[PDB]
Amino acid sequence: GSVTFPADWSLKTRLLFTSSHSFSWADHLKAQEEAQGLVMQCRATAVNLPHSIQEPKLSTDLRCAFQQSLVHWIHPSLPWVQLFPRIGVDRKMAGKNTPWSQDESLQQVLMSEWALSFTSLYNLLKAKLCPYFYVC
Amino acid sequence: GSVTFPADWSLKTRLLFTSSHSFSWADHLKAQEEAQGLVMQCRATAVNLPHSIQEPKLSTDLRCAFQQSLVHWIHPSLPWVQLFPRIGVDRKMAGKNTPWSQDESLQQVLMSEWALSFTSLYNLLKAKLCPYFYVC
Amino acid sequence: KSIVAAAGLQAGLPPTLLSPVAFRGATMHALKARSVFSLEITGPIMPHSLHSLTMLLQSAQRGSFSAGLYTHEPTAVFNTPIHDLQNCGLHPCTVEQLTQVNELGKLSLRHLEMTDYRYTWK
Amino acid sequence: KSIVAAAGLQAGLPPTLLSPVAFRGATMHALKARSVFSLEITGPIMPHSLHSLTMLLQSAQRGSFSAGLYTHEPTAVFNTPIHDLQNCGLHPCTVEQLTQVNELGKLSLRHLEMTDYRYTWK
Repeated sequence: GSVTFPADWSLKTRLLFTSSHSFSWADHLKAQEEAQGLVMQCRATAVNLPHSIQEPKLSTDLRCAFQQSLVHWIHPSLPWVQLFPRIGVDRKMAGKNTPWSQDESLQQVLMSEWALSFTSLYNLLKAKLCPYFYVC
Repeated sequence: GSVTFPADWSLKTRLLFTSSHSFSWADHLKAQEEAQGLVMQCRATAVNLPHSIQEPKLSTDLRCAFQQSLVHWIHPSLPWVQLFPRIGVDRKMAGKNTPWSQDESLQQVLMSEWALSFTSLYNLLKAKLCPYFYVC
Repeated sequence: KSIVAAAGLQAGLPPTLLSPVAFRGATMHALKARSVFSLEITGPIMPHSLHSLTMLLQSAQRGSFSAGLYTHEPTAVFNTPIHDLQNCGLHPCTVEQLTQVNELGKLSLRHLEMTDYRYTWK
Repeated sequence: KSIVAAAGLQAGLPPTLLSPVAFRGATMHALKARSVFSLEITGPIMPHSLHSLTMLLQSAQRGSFSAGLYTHEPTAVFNTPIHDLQNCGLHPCTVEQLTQVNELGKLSLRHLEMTDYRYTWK
């Protein structure tokens, strides 16, 4: 049994963890825990949990770290359009309100904003302030 | 002459600074300066500049602090719609592509996302992790 | 049921949220700065941004500059008097300034002048 | 001129950007977690998220759990071998893990099992 699994650089789309013990600790998160998780993620705080926990439901650090681990950043913010899987999806992209398909000035505005975001992301990557990023 | 001006809680819309000396230091910001400013803002870093600067154009801290000071967060991200002045602004809101005006499921989706953002913002405010916020 | 307009130009648009720190669903934005000597900054200006800008310009301009502030009128009455913030994510000087007693009433600053490291607001 | 499709369902929509840290124009998002014992997490899963989740579950489950990973096929070839990151904003354990040599080729993990604090990937 190896200590760590090999690094995988592929993009998963669904995870299913099964265990004999209870996963109920990761449910009914309080408002304080969610706020602390978001703030910790934005401020890059490292959390070192003990070797073993016997009362997960009473551990605030574990739940805050969970909320921190469930945070990522995506540039295009269109809540009514699916955006992560872009290759080989058309059933989930069918029958949606897309004004950018016909209007052209709107498309140019979106393109300019995307170019600025891409340039900023690359500049962050160059200064070693960002490990990696995906363009889909 | 008082040391500090009284606190103003109104929302300005344009600022014009005039001075005898040159403002050219706040121009042609390099990529590194912008990236550092964004990272500093996201990580809440306090910058204490010296009492006086004689070569502003060669001060990286000043320009990084400028880029940090020019950052704020807005929930609705619709690049083709004006969003800050919402009271008494109809000339700039005329003739725009608004699909949410007629479609109803899209409006419900936008409302749900807005409700979640509002709840998260209030929860952050309660835990003293956010000083204030405006709802327009 | 009256937050969202049901008829007009802003029909269906949810209210705008502004904040100095990140929250769920936030979108990082930036203010436009342009120098002509004069410097112009446009966009939604919140008090911490103005205080930080004054703090920077005090050192950069060697304590000598003048500022002309354009205000959004329907938010001028927020100055009406009403009477551990280290982790709020603000500079300690800004926290000290904002923890004061509101002196203005229904009135907002229209001109700020700084000469020889002294403030004479108009 | 071929990044943006000019005909089809995704006509005019610019490419999606994913990142573990904030950037200009970013929008904070969250993954959906739901427990049924079993725990389900859906959304775009990046390697640091998976590593942090494994680190948390190791302590929470006392080093005994099994994981089933569903992969996006067109991104499986990224494992092809190619041969001061303290401020990148990642846990030091994650930085140590990601600074390794790619062993897999055109292949991605499909089943991960941890028994008695030992990893036996399938």
